[PDB]
Amino acid sequence: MPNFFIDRPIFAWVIAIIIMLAGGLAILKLPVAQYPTIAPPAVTISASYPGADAKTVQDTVTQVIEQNMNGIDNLMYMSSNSDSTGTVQITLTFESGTDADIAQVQVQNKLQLAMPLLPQEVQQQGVSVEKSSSSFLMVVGVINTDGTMTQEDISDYVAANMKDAISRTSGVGDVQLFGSQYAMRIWMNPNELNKFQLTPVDVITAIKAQNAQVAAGQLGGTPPVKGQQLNASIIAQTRLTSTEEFGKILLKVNQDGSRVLLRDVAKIELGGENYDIIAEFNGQPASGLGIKLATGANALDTAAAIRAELAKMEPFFPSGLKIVYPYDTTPFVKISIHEVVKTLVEAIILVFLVMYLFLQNFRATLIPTIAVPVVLLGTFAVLAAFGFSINTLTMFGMVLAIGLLVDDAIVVVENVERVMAEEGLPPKEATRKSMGQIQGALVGIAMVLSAVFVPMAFFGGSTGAIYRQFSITIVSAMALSVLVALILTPALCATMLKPIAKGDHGEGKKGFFGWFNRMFEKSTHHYTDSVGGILRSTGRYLVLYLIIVVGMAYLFVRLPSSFLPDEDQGVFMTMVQLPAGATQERTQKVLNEVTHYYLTKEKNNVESVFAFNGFGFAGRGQNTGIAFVSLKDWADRPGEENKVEAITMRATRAFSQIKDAMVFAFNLPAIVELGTATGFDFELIDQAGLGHEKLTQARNQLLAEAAKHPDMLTSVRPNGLEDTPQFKIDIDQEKAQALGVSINDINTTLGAAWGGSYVNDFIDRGRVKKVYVMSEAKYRMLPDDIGDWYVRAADGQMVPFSAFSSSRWEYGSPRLERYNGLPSMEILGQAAPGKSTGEAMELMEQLASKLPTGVGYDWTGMSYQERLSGNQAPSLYAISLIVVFLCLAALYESWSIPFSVMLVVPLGVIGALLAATFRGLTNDVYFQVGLLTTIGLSAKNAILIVEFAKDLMDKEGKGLIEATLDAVRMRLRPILMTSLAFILGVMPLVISTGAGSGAQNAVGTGVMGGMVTATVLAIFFVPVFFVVVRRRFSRKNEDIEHS
Amino acid sequence: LGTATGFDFELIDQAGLGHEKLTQARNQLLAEAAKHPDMLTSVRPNGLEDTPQFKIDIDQEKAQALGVSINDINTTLGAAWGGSYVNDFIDRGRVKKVYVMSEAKYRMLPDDIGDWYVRAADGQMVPFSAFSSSRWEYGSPRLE
Amino acid sequence: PGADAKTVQDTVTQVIEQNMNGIDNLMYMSSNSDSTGTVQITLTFESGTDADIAQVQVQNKLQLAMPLLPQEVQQQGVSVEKSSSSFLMVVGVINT
Amino acid sequence: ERLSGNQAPSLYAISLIVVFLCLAALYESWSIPFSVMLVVPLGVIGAL
Amino acid sequence: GSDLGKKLLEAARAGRDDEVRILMANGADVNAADVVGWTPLHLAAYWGHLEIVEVLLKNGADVNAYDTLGSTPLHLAAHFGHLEIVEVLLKNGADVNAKDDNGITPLHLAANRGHLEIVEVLLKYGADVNAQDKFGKTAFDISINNGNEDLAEILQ
Ligand SMILES: CN(C)c1ccc(O)c2c1C[C@H]1C[C@H]3[C@H](N(C)C)C(O)=C(C(N)=O)C(=O)[C@@]3(O)C(O)=C1C2=O
Repeated sequence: MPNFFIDRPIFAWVIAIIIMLAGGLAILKLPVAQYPTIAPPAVTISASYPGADAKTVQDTVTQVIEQNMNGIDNLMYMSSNSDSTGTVQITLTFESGTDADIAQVQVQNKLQLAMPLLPQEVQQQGVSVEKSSSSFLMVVGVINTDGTMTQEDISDYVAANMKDAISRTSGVGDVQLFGSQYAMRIWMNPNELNKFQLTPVDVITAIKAQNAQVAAGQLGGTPPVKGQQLNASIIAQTRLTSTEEFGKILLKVNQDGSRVLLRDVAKIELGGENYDIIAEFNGQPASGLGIKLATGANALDTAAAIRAELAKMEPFFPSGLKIVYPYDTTPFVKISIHEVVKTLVEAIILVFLVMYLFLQNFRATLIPTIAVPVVLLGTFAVLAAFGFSINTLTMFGMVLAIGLLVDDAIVVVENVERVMAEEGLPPKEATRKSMGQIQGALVGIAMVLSAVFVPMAFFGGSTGAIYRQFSITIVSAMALSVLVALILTPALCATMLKPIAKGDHGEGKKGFFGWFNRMFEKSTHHYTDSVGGILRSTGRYLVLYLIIVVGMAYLFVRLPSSFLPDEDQGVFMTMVQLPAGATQERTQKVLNEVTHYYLTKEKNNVESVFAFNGFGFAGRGQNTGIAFVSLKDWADRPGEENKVEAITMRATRAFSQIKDAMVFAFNLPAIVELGTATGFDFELIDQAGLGHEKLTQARNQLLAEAAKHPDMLTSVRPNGLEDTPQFKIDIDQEKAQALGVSINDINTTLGAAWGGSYVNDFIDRGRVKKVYVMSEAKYRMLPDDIGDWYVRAADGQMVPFSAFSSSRWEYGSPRLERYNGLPSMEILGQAAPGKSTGEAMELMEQLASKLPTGVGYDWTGMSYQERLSGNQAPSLYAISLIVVFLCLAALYESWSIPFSVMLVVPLGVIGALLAATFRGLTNDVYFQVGLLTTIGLSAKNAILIVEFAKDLMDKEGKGLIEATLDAVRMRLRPILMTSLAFILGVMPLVISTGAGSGAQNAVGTGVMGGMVTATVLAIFFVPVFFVVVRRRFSRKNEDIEHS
Repeated sequence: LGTATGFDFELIDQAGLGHEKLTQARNQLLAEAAKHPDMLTSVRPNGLEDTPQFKIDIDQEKAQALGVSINDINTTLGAAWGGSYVNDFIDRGRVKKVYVMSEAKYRMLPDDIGDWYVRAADGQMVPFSAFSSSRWEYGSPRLE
Repeated sequence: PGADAKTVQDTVTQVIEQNMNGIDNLMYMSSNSDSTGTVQITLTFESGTDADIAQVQVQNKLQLAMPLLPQEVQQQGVSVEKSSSSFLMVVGVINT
Repeated sequence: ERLSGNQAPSLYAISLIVVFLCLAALYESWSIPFSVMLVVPLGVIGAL
Repeated sequence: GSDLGKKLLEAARAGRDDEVRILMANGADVNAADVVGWTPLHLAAYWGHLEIVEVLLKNGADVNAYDTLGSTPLHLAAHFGHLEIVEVLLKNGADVNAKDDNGITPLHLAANRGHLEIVEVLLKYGADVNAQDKFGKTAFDISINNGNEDLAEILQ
């Protein structure tokens, strides 16, 4: 193949250009996203029961649905919570690789069979089934700076005018409204109701009858009478459209003939569907949209498209309406693209510089400058071919592939310059000879590097999903690099390089280069002199090699492992938790103080605070809240002290004084769709029918024990909420029957007034919306209000609720949890400093085994994956070792010589471990992939040394020492050229601070450390490997030259 | 696929302007378009124009005074004039529908409205003319 | 049955339409509601969309709005069909 | 139409470029492909 | 409430005896009540923390504190079967005939859940067996409604 294209340099250029064309086309068409799919696919069922308590939600909705969630393919586990806001979410999580559209469809079909069993009020709210493991592309907030709109007004505008256009925009796949369209709110007055002998029952009946849309037939309808001349629709009652029309609904006509209108017993207003959440952006009322990326969409395209769509709506906004963008992953993605291109552009410059320093002509310099971009461009086409996207991981895969691509270019070009100079051969003929020396090894290298990088792609779960991105990127780039090194670079060597006079090593040049050439000739002589002396007493260095191997194992065992570096993503969260029974108003003061702090003591760093009163990440409730802090651009935040990690610690410290609440700030995870990754995720499970109180006791027992091993476990805590006071009201069935009060009128009066009730629909400015009846707030606040509500008996007398009811305080749950269908309590935690989360997990199970009979446990989330993917790393890499060995055995036609390559593996690893240990980094996935590329390069260097040495013995007859010394002399320069260019090319990654620097630091420092020791150590050690392995496995004469 | 010749335009109510205002805007655009016959030709609505309909108001006060329930009223009007699917029966082994509707001659013209009686709580038969009024208006036979 | 256009649209069409989001590869949606009591909502998907998937996703969104529809509309049966294929043949049946 | 008018020139720029490249490999020349590609209008004028 | 009041309430609910004792030593209000009027004694009676009940009473806790609906720690202990706590409360002067806003007595509550031994203790300490809640019902009425024949006997 190289010979064919040396004689057809334009055919070679044509293949290169078609490759570049295919790659450029892929770049204009591939999806771009921050991350590929990494979280296991999850489907969430959401339902709402207005006015329902947690236990009511769970026992009428959650359990009914859960009992039908079987016979679903590839389900890993199921979890749910049912809470005091009337909300249930059931999350089913599927194995990695499950088609999420199939999983959703199967969940939906099982759900739809339980639907007729759910209370009608839950069915009427709509039970949604959504893919919930994807994360937000962006969060749009909406405010009115004129101050003229409540959050309900803003939400209605967003629901009616903005939400669907957004949903219709190119690349959007889901959209969540922060609030609701308007509902018609009827706020009942129990004094006025009683005055007219009425109840919420009669109000609800009158609305259904007088807010109706009646199908009435036609004049002249079919089948018609003969001779009919008129056909026309009959129009009877139509939905009401205004508060005025609702107010004149006729409840009753009194004895004197006077009229009781709905507005005589209720206030009537457009309002929200519910009022649990107060949303504020920098302390002003707000609504908003949470926007998700559609599967396989381009995230950059969608964000731009969303922003254009909102720009085109902006003229038709009511005065003051303002769009804000507190969250958007697009900017961070652009920094990643720009930092990766920057790294590529400057790695090409550095290769130019090193190529010129050593080969001293601009023609040789052009060839790597051409071949590397051809392979990178072409690599995108291979990614397009396999369905992958441009994301953070594939892009860092390519910067990691620079070392291998640069090496292919340097190895080809440096070897032709050496053959030319050592032999005076002309370009065309020196390239033919030089390619003959390296071509077989380049193909064996491609196989060997496949066996290094491909087994990665077979890790399970979330980690395998990440590795798969690196594995496919690096292997595709590597394969393409070899193709280009057998096709384009030989043809470019033969037609662009100019001859070198035999024996000329530039030692007679003037100026700096002549000094360099005389210094580097001297250095090579010292080097081969040194290797010669080392080869005289190989045993001493075999002892030194063992010292290195034991030191690597020692360093490896002590380097903490982790998942992905934290990043300053420009956004963080601050949690607000108030005591039991604390009210919305009390939580709002704390959020106001939190908001004030960020916009005051962090003015330079903070752009906005999006505060949500009514939910947290422990749960929902009036005593819970979250503030999402959006920071100014990283550019305007120079300094260690102005990064998320530092702002977060200052805030938490400042909030330690807040006495009404627990207030904590913290960073986002690197992959917010996956969360934590730090620690374990334990589920305590009621497996007899022990009930909630016994489960809490067992949970408290386990928590107490855990706090008594603080050397092993730390911060082991419940994820959910504690029991809170509730008001238990007993209806006396006997007294109700005696008075002639029906229980349906009783429970409907209590529920509609105190919880509210969805009656039916109305039409507001052309759009269908809900009607809700509820008591006006002042008659539904405290236990004494109970007695102001009257129900009408069969005999027509009004009976106060106090006549047939009693009440008491008790404790119960604001949020019930279930795991795989059984009552459960989730416990978070983490291994103590310097301890393994794998061993912390072992202690947890031993403590758990002491709990009362009927209590059991299970692991979920990141901990579930661990217990199903720890046996993988040694066996997957046993496989890699064996295949590398086999590939090497074919390349060299020997069972023993592969050992002289494989023994270089610890030489790069010890420098990587050293660089990560010194810098206090972890064994994370970026470190791991860098390890394999360092091992890759180091193995490639040894393969060519050993190939040159073995060929010198085989086809030139040289004895062992002369062949080894001569191979090592020939390979010194290209090994140093690649290593100097790559080490320099990766330096910006090691010292990077700012946007994305957590990832760059991680790929940079293990690679730079590994590259240093690999090169310095391998150029002395693989000659030793080759000599001792050749001497140990042999028979007849091979120390001496032969014919 | 259909047509392929020409264009296919959608005029859209994006505030809550309502159907009458949308028709006006549509008529405006159609008039302008007919004033560039060198550019556009045969630009026309795809759908239907508003037609007379019979608007019948039930007086809630008179119904309550007479003791006639609104459900009996709307069900009598709807079942007689529009027809109603009641339940299923079996015809030669196969399940099929039952429909109740007025015979045609009692559901043709506005004067037929008053021949329909609803029974009050006190058992008296009350004609529809006692608690209803009606007028002609215009509305859409087909909303898009 | 017996519904006028506005009744059809405001009790059936809008209720279903408001649930027609979160569907993959949708290009646009159109509907008409008429004096015969009939509504047709047509969702049109990008070329190359698997029509069996598109139908299944539409059906699943529809089935969530079903409990909100008048009982008389539910009893008639709400169909979800692939409507872009054309007639192979039309058979007529007469009695001479 | 409003999503597929920009296609005909760019899709056929692509076709031109690849034809050129294929011709350049066939003849081992960057210039000789032009003596083939220039026949394209000769059939088009008769079709028009 | 105030500072050390809140920590004592949560301490009594969680059953943390040493910490209850420590908060006592630091001058915490034994009779600190939350929003619904529950004292530490309420909390410890409800959750069944016998030792905390003793420690609170030794330190002068109102044995007859009532919540905002009139219920006392004896109601809670009698309702949820904590016999030893019922004896400790009565020994320390708990009003055996206290009525909540519904006219409900510890005897009604103990009877309603069938805690036979608690019912005998309360009777021994002078529980009015004919006491009536707001609906006219006695512990006996409760017993026969529940079909509890043993209880029905004991309550004459
Ligand atoms: C987290 N989430 C999306 C937010 C954020 C801020 C908010 O201010 C709100 C939500 C949830 C939305 C859901 C909507 C829902 N719907 C889309 C109208 C809804 O039916 C309910 C419900 N559970 O009844 C709401 O709470 C809701 O009306 C609501 O009040 C919300 C709300 O106030």
